[PDB]
Amino acid sequence: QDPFAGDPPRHPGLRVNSQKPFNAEPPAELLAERFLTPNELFFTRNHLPVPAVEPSSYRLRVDGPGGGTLSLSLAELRSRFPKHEVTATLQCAGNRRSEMSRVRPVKGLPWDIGAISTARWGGARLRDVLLHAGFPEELQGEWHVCFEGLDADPGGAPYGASIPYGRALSPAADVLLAYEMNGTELPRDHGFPVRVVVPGVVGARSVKWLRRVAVSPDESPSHWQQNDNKGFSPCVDWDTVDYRTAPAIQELPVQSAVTQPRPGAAVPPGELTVKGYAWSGGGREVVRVDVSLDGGRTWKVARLMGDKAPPGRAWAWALWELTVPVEAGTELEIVCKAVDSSYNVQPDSVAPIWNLMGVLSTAWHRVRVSVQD
Amino acid sequence: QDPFAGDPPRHPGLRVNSQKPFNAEPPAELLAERFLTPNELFFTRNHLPVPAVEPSSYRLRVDGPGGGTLSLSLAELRSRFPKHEVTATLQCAGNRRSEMSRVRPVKGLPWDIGAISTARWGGARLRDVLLHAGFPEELQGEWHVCFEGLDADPGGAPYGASIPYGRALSPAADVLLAYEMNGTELPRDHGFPVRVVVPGVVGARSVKWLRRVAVSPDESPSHWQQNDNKGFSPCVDWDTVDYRTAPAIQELPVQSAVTQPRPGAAVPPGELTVKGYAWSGGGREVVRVDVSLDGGRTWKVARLMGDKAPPGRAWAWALWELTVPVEAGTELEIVCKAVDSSYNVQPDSVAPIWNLMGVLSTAWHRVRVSVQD
Ligand SMILES: Nc1nc2c(c(=O)[nH]1)N[C@H]1C(S)=C(S)[C@@H](COP(=O)(O)O)O[C@H]1N2
Ligand SMILES: Nc1nc2c(c(=O)[nH]1)N[C@H]1C(S)=C(S)[C@@H](COP(=O)(O)O)O[C@H]1N2
Ligand SMILES: [Mo]
Ligand SMILES: [Mo]
Repeated sequence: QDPFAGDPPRHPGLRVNSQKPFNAEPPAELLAERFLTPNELFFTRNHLPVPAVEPSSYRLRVDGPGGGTLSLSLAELRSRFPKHEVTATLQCAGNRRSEMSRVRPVKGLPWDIGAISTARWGGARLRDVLLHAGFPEELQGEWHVCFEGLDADPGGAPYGASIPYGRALSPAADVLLAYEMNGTELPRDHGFPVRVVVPGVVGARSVKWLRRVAVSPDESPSHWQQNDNKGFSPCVDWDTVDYRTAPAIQELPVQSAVTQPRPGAAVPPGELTVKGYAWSGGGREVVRVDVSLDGGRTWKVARLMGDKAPPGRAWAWALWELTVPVEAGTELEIVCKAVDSSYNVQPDSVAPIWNLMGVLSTAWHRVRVSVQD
Repeated sequence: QDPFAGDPPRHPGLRVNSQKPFNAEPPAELLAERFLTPNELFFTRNHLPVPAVEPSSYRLRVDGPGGGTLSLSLAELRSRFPKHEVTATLQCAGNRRSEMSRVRPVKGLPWDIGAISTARWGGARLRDVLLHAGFPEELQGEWHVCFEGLDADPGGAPYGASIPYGRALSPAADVLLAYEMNGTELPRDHGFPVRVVVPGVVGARSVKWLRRVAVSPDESPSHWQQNDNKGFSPCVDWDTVDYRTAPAIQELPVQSAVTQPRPGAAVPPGELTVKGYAWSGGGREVVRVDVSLDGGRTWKVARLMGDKAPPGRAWAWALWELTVPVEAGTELEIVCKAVDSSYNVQPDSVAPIWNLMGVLSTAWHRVRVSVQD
């Protein structure tokens, strides 16, 4: 009996890197076509079989401050708390892992530039759910909100992750228990019926198929939170790694990639429209994207599309374009790099940011194309 | 009559880049000797003559919500609000400007690696001063707290800067109206009797010789806030610059430099202790410093000294060291790079981050030395 037999069907055009469990990204030519990634193209990252959930018997378990347990149905989650909408980009820590393997092979799913997508999410504020359970605005010291998914190891251990309590309770942090995605109910692959969405934070923490929410003095003790998605020095390998030396990724650094044109393409002479995305963690706005055609020697400023968000709440990626003249029979190396609102920047090369897990791959994206005659 | 005749005397050992107005950094061999920079060595950045202030007639003007003005004496500032202490690093946007001129000359003071220092500051919380003036915890929309110094242009325009209202009112942001520095009253060069200290934010906003605090729907309209300390694309020069296209620097990106040994030094064979500082903006902790001896090809992890701060409140730099073996008659190129709590990193080279103002210089610091026989 195959544990994945009950997995949902998917859109045919996806770049699949794993069938069981299912991991896929949209083609790069469609990735940044729209500001909001259609649900069918939104990248999918699963560690386990997809839970099959009967909507009416579903209960979200929320542990209260004193040890008691609140049990919430989907209907109650919909009706008791004012629905809030947050447009937010999820990026996997493993995004662009494949460029890291080009330096030296790494463990992990070989993501290209598409382990990132954007949706308008709708649901209960996590803040409101915790206050209803009885928690105060503020706990003394460093507390965490731990989540468990309905998906578990063969031995019983569920997918688990956590965020700091401060972020959970913050109105401005926009943390949702989402049951809607781009205006329709959550797809199975994306957490039906309920997922956490943590804006400005690595995808790992946005726990799908939510079964439990608990408040703890410690972060999630799940092996996913303890052993994955941490960043190490380039000198560290599997025989020397000590998971305690690096913190769980929460906010991600500034990131950008070229979606148009594609590597190895032949483009017509005259004008070329270069397109891509840019994004940064922690609600930090993209203030600028620089684009080079000559391998990063000279730069021009891209046009940033779409609308400004409030300060500290730039949860959604900025899409960018730049139309440039191109000469017949030349070689272009197209490079992009982004600058965020704290003026963080992307580093020149991959090797100095290499790590055994292939996470945190934010060096300049480089695309080599030729111009036709 | 010389406008600077009344300026305070300074410690003899400083690397002075401007006498009038006075701008100087501590020697690099003393810069990171102590976690807390002695007041006499703390870097000094003045745009103007230093105000001469009679303590007893000094009044801080605070505009209230409705148009009225609260006037505070130094004694009242000391007695009415509970003294709070914040250890915080100030870094000038112009820090390491000189490395940028090596690519292509820039305007600005030619700072080396020392336009940064750390002190334990003591004073009134700005939060408490604003609440006492009558302001609420929260204003609707994007509001700013504008500061003016006692120092002014020959034409009358005072040094001015601002921070967002949200940061001013936040308990955790630790914004002070400081009258103490490393346990003694504020030195004249450092803002006597009162300065703003804005932790995790560029030095520009920590307004010295404070005369006025006002709340505004707009940021400071001073030419310093509008025309300086903004970051542009490397393609921008003085004939194309449009100050409206880049935001005033608030939080700074991750930064680090080698203080020991010094460029061109001859060091003994056997063991070499490399020392430096690392720091990041926005209360983001330094989670790691990587050190290279071979120009950034291979890296080792430094020891981070000193104590952990609360999450999101790492206002003070991390000092680091690494003892390595060195072979007689070899050349070393010593490189350091830091990683912060959002996993932001420093870029490889200066040219791609070059800008006409020479600000935001955070590429890897490189120090070339030789090992004796
Ligand atoms: N229950 C559960 N939640 C989960 C995962 C999972 O395997 N199980 N994967 C996580 C990781 S690592 C990522 S990157 C995001 C991806 O979400 P998406 O599939 O909606 O893009 O979901 C996170 N939430
Ligand atoms: N009134 C006033 N405040 C000021 C300045 C100034 O010229 N006048 N310089 C600013 C800048 S650009 C910097 S980097 C810091 C430096 O503070 P320090 O001299 O205590 O290091 O002060 C800031 N506050
Ligand atoms: Mo992920
Ligand atoms: Mo400055």
